[PDB]
Amino acid sequence: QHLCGSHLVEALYLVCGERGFFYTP
Amino acid sequence: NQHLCGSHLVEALYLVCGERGFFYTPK
Amino acid sequence: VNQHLCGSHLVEALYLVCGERGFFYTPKT
Amino acid sequence: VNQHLCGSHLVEALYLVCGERGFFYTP
Amino acid sequence: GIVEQCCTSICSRYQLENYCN
Amino acid sequence: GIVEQCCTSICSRYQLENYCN
Amino acid sequence: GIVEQCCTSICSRYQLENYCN
Amino acid sequence: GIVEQCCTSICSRYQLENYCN
Amino acid sequence: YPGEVCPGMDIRNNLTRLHELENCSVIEGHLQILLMFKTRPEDFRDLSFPKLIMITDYLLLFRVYGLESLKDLFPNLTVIRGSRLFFNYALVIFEMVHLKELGLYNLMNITRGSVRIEKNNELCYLATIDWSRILDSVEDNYIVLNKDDNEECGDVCPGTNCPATVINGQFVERCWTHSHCQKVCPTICKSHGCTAEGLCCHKECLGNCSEPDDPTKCVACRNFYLDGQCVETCPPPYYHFQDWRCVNFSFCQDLHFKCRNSRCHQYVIHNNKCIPECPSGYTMNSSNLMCTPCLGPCPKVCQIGEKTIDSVTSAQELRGCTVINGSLIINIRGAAELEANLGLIEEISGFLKIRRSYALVSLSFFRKLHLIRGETLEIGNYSFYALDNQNLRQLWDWSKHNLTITQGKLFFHYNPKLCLSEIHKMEEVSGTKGRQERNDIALKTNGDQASCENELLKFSFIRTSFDKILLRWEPYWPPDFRDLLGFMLFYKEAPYQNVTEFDGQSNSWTVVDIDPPQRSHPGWLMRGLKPWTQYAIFVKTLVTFSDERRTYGAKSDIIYVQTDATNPSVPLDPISVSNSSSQIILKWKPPSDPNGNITHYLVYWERQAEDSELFELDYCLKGLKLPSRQILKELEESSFRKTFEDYLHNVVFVPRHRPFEKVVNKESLVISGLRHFTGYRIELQACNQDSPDERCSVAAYVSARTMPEAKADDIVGPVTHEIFENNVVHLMWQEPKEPNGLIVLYEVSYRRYGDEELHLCVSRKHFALERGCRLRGLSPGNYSVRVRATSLAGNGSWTEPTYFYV
Amino acid sequence: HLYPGEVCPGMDIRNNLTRLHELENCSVIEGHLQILLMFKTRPEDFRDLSFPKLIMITDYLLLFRVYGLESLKDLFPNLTVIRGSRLFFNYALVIFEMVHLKELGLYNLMNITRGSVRIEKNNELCYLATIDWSRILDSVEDNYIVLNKDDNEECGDVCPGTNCPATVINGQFVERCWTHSHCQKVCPTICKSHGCTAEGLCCHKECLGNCSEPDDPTKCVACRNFYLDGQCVETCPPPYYHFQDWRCVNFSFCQDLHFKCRNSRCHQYVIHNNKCIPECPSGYTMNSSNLMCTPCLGPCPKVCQILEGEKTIDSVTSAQELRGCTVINGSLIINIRGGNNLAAELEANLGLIEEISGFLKIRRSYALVSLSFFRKLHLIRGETLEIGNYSFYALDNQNLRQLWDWSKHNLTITQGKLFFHYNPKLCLSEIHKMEEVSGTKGRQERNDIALKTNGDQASCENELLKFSFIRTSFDKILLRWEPYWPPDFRDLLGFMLFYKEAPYQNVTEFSWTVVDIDPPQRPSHPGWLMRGLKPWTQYAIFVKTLVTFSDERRTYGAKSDIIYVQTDATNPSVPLDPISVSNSSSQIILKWKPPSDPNGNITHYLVYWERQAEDSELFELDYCLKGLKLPSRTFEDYLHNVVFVPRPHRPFEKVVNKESLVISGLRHFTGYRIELQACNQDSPDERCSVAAYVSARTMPEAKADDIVGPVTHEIFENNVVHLMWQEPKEPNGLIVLYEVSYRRYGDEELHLCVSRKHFALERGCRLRGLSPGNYSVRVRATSLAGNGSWTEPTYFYV
Repeated sequence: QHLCGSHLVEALYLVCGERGFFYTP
Repeated sequence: NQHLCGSHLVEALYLVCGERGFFYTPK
Repeated sequence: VNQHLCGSHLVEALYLVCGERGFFYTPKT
Repeated sequence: VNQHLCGSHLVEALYLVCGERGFFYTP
Repeated sequence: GIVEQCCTSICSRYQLENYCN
Repeated sequence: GIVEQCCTSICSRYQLENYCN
Repeated sequence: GIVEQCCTSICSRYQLENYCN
Repeated sequence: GIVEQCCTSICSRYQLENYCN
Repeated sequence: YPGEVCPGMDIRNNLTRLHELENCSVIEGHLQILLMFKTRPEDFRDLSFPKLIMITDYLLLFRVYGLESLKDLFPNLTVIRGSRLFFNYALVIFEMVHLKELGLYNLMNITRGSVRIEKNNELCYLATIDWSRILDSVEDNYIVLNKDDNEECGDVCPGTNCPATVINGQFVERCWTHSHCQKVCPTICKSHGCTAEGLCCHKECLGNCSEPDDPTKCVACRNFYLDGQCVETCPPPYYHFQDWRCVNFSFCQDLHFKCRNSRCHQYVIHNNKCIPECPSGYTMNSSNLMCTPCLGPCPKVCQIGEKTIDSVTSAQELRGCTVINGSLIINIRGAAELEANLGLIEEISGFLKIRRSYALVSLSFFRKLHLIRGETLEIGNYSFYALDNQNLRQLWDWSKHNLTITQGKLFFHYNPKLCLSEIHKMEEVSGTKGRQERNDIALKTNGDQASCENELLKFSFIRTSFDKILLRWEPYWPPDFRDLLGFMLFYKEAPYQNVTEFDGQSNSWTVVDIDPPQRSHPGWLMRGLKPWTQYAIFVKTLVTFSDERRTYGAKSDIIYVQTDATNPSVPLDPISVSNSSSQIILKWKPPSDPNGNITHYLVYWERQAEDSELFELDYCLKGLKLPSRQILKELEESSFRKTFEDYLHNVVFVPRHRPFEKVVNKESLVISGLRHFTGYRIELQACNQDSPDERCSVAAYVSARTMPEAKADDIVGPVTHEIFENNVVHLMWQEPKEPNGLIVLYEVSYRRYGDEELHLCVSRKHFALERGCRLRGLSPGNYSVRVRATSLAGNGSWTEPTYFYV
Repeated sequence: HLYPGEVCPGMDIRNNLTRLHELENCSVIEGHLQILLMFKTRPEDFRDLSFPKLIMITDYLLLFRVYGLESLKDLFPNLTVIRGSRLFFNYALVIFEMVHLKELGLYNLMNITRGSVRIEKNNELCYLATIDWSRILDSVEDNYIVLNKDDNEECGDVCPGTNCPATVINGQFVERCWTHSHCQKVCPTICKSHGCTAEGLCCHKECLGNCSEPDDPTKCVACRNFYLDGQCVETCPPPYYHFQDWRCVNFSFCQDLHFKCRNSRCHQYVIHNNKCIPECPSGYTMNSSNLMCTPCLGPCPKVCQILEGEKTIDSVTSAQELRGCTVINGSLIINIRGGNNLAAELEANLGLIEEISGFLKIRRSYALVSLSFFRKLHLIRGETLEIGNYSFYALDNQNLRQLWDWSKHNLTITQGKLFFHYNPKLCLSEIHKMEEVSGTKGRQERNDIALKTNGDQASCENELLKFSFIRTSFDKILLRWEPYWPPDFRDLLGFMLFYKEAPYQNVTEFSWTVVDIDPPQRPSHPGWLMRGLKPWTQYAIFVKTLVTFSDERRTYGAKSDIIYVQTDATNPSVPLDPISVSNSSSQIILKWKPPSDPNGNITHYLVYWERQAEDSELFELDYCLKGLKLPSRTFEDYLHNVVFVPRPHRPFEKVVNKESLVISGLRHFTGYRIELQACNQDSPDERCSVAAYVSARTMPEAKADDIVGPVTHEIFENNVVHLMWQEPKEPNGLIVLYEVSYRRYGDEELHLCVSRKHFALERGCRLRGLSPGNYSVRVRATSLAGNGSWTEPTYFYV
């Protein structure tokens, strides 16, 4: 419940950032 | 990004590190 | 503790227990 | 008559066959 | 014995007096 | 997708690293 | 390790204190 | 120090990684 | 249009993929720039795509750090056709930091959709944008949480030049950047576009044009594009494609073939359009892609050619499919949802396999299966494969169900509860008597727990009552009569005539255990039935199998029995309303339990006598207000008893009347010829039998009163009075003999000249004994008499004023 | 006491009573008594026939189809104890298919040393439930008394209570009676089997059942251990050897018995260990001169041959003939079609055997938990293999768990092939261990050892899984366990998760809602989430592995230990049973029950009360016009889903620990609005349920409606009187009207109304048309409660 909204994308960027975000190729 | 201060700091450390571990010393 | 502590819950509880003194968390045993 | 005799039916059939002379037993 | 003769197979009236005096 | 995993339900760092390359 | 005590199993404050600096 | 660097000043992911095992 | 067609794409995580747009002119899709973090403003100042002109679907911008202005990214974007809208939005800019101005000065028209701009804390230059001059629906825009409504950041309109119009009530200049104006065409150039002097272009130009009134110079086409020319419709032999251009048959066929052998939008031609799919009632042909009307329903072919089934979701894509152009290997490790998604399949192009499916008692859900080619054969050249099916009992009702396999052997192994008789029926139904080989079907593993010996049990006597039914069938005895533990009686209501045991493991199949007969036919009597209901009943025997699981049990064919009828239930909700002074409308509801075919309804109505106490109560006093109206344990027990008996036998022996109406085919009635304001008691019954001693329910009571006459409480008749010598008046009046029910009393208001209107009450007893009223001691002068008849309906009409001089 | 009578060897009686005379002098029977097949007999043939001498039976008593017999009390009135050395199908006393029999009548029968009692198929038999077998049989679990009259009807029982002791059977005391005339004698619990006299004095230590003079071996009716010259003794004194486990005989008797067999057709007795044993065990051979058998200096076992090499074991009496055997020249098939355990007796009878020339077969043995009773089984030669060239056979054993204990046991099978089928609790690990230890690995073909049937209801995963992440929430529990991979990854087919609610810690192994988890795609911890879980409830969860046949390999899957995790608390449910009654004008009693779903340990209750505002229309309505009956009282989520894809202050108080509330300081006969809530958390951001509403009004007082103050009058010239009385500004709620009852002296009395607006606007009431005279006016105020006291009569003159 704490992670949804802008906090979601911020946290998801924290756990990543160099690997990037997967997308269907 | 805006600075997180408090338990959010250790939450961000855990998110960034994960299983690698970290040394959190507010000395 | 009343319930199981894992991941972010574990690190947050360890933070609250250790306080200002600080701690180190290395899950990889 | 011929039939599968077993259970109390077998006892009744065997008593119809014999009982005026008695059942056999090893002395 | 006897039951294995009469309930499994079929006993004729000849096979029954073998149990008789 | 991600919203039902993390906001509606409980999600941990495992899901977040799952959502990355 | 800490996980084998508090994650897989249960813990209390006394043995949780052992991980502070 | 962690506390002043990430409380009085904004912190980047690089700063957090330098204090990671 | 110098440039490619550029099917829609997205760019993430860096600007390295941004270079893929270098040789591009038009986007035949959606363009997404999102999730960009490791970027700096130095990475965007030297990057531009002037060749880009128009976008078909939409443009999404979301979380691109370092971007400050789009005026350099897209200096020539002009049209957002919006064929497919991202959440009914054609342009979304969400959560951009460092972005300060739009900069899309060439954006002119948006065919459909809306614009959402939100959470841009540093974005300015929004007050100088006239969305009504670009969009066609400005009431759906959602432009909030920006810097304009939170602060007062500078908005430099290059007046000195930029046109100024009114948005709500004030004239504000319209401009895009600090150096560009929002061009407004003359009102005559509604959609053609205007040149430097502001002259209308061709009828097909949209947005901008190099030369006015020339279809060969339009920057964007309003309707369709072809060979550098904008046309209103595609001439033959060109079909409209993607609602914006024209193309011949060769390219559309090439796209279809490319989709045939790939992962897609298999393209078809219909009404001169390469729509993604044929609409309802149509089907493509092999020779031509025409969407000819196969029929309302169509061969619904679904492409896959191997796929496993394990849950409802894995079977969701199979819903509505009729032909599977592949193979099915269903492995449900778990019923109604299976019959919902599947069961419409008629033909499978390959092989069908059932493996270790725990929760499938039978394959009845495959209702419409009729044929299988089996062109692709499972390993071992098997078309139908069954293995380790635990609870599977019956494949299909082969009495009616037709199934044919074009080729392929049969595999049946390790099915504990599948009677071998069904496997035998497989080859006689599918015509595969000699298509198999040895060891193809397991003889010792199939049907290890099935007493499908079914010694035909025939019913001998059936007696039916309105609630109880008694059955009697021919007794059965296995060769060893001790083995018959007892019968099991099954029954369940069967409105249809096609019911066999088909349920999961679950079933209703109300079962009652019957002890074996004491050695008279066994029989059994039933309780708690529903009258006039069809029932399905069959009997099976419970026996103890021998060492080699030789059950040799007995079964009874499913019989259908229909219990007789009885007196029906009470009709529901009888409403009686007075729609007129002499008319009553009666309406009711059908009975809960018809208990047979209802023939008619019985209705009674009786006049209600009014309260006699009202005829004797005085209302002239105070109180004038007028109310207006398990098994293995038992098997082992039996075997233990039998074993002890056998041991003993071995050891011991040594071988040396009221007005009524019959409502038929109706639920309402109308009653006429009833006095006004007359109470009535209504009796209503339902009957399912008319000639032979009608079966009817109990009486249903509802009370009704007719409407009172509006001219029944009015007093009619000349009022005659008598004067005494001492000025005493005797008043008599003729009451309305037919009043609204009854008249409680009369009100008299007399006023002498020069005085006020008095009042006086005459009670029923007073009116009877005095024949009206008797006033004594009258003051000299001229009086007046007015009498009003107050009935249960209310006050009536006053009498004529009786003037007399005293 | 002595035994006046002969040894009287056990006999059989058939078809007529001509042979009953042979028991005329029999006081003890050294064998079995079988009276059966009595067809042409009438009840008048048994009244005059009795055998009071008979006391103790060694083996058993068989009664089968004896027509015309109604009671055994006239037959064996002094039958006390049945030793049961040799049973009849593990039963020491059987009454099978007895017609016309009504009651047993063995009132003097006390103990049955070994065996059980089976009474079956007697439709006329009563007085069965009225016997306490516990004091008769040391173990009653193997009794079988069904298909009788007592359990099929309700024939009456006459108990000689007035005497006969009553014993509780399951939860109630019932009388123990043999017949209507005699009832089950009960001895004090102190002397369990030594017996008691009539007065309760305990008999001798060697006495059994009954005795005459207590504490005397010479006065024991039945010897507990041994008998010699009318003296029950602990052991046979020298040189008297033991005989048949009940008496002692000298060397002359054993010698004579041995010699009578040589010159006859047998049981040629020998002597060993101070006993006259028929045949002494393996390793001993008996000499030519003396009858003592000496240990040979070689391996000479006692071989027990088999009739046509096929012996079936189904009962104790079928296995006791194998007692003392070591080598069997035949094949044993073990078939205990039971439902009760017999390993205790089978261990004693069997288990001394080593070799088996034939094969071993287990068929339909329902109660065999394990084959451990073969204590000394080493070799199975299998010379005469079972059909199909099988040496070991196991088929349809509903409870076979372990074949042996391979850690400490040894085995060797020379020939033949194994066979296992339909063993629902014998998993494949034990079968493979046996096939490895025996040495028959390369002997069986396909389908010799069934894989689906063997141990399908068992669980011997023998490999451990660990939960790497446990997380709880309001209604959801998230789990992840470490990946598992057998040698071939294609063998694994998924994980089955079993979870079931369990408030208490103690939970067994192996209800149990099952969830299927697909195998992970090949870090990648499989994991699962549960939804629809009621809060604040402990749950027991474990995970199981699903694998393939593993016939060529030896993969047995894995399982995890049971984990107990409880979901967290939340908002509780609506508090239940709200009632609001007033016991006093100032006190309101409130009773409420805790909510249906506490959803956490309830801490304290929250309640708020406040005064309602009365209806405005109550003040501007006419209260004497007839009808005066006064009532008595998303775009963000869409974008995130599309973009990201996964790779493959009212008065109140805190009521604590109390359900009953009384509220003071309240206005009398005035309603109040009460809303009640339950809270399971108080200090850390107090969490409470939704408000439960209730309203109540206090009962009225007795003096609020009464008008206070004297009556004031004013009169004009036209004799029009305005009357005044101060209203009770603090009434029972409010006053709706006033009644003016004025009378003329010597005349009738009239009444008039004073409504609220009439009194307020007209500064009171004004009476018009009042003649001169002495009037009397009493005023009553009608409030929402009722009628107040009338004012004093208003005496005035106009």
